Amino acid sequence: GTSKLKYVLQDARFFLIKSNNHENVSLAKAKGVWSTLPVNEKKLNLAFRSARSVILIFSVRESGKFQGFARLSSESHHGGSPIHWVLPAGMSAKMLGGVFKIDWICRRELPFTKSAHLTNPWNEHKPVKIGRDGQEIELECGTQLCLLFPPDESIDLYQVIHKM
Ligand SMILES: CNc1nc(F)nc2c1ncn2Cc1cccc(Cl)c1
Repeated sequence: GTSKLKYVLQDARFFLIKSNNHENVSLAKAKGVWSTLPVNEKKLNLAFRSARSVILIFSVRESGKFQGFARLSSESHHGGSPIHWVLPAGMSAKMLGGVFKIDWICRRELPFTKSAHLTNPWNEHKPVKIGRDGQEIELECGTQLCLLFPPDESIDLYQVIHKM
């Protein structure tokens, strides 16, 4: 069913995450962590304190798809267990130094062709697939986007709900 999912998304905030490579999204799915540039790191830490759930919706550049979505379970923290991100061209390990813990809600893909009817008011009502890394997605758009993903029957949202 989808009732617990809708409960988790209630009054959530949503942010688009754009990764330059698949390897880092695979690492994030394996380890439950994400790192972004300092400008977006500050936005996510503020959002984490402001909302019952902060949802990251992931898309690998040039893939034509979203690869899943996850809920922040912490603010960013430095110095914990390190992470071997595959660093793009203009990217240093100090830029990805802040590590957020995340709980995956859906690890399944959604092609951009399926979200063509959703536009994001916070990005000039462009299709929700359009946006830079860190772009916030308005509540109703983000809720409908997350509900379009195939159900991930491997995930039990009971433990996620308790963190709220
Ligand atoms: C583990 N975190 C990440 N991994 C990868 F691969 N791309 C990321 C990323 N966070 C953001 N981007 C997009 C981006 C923005 C500006 C400049 C570059 Cl070079 C890449």
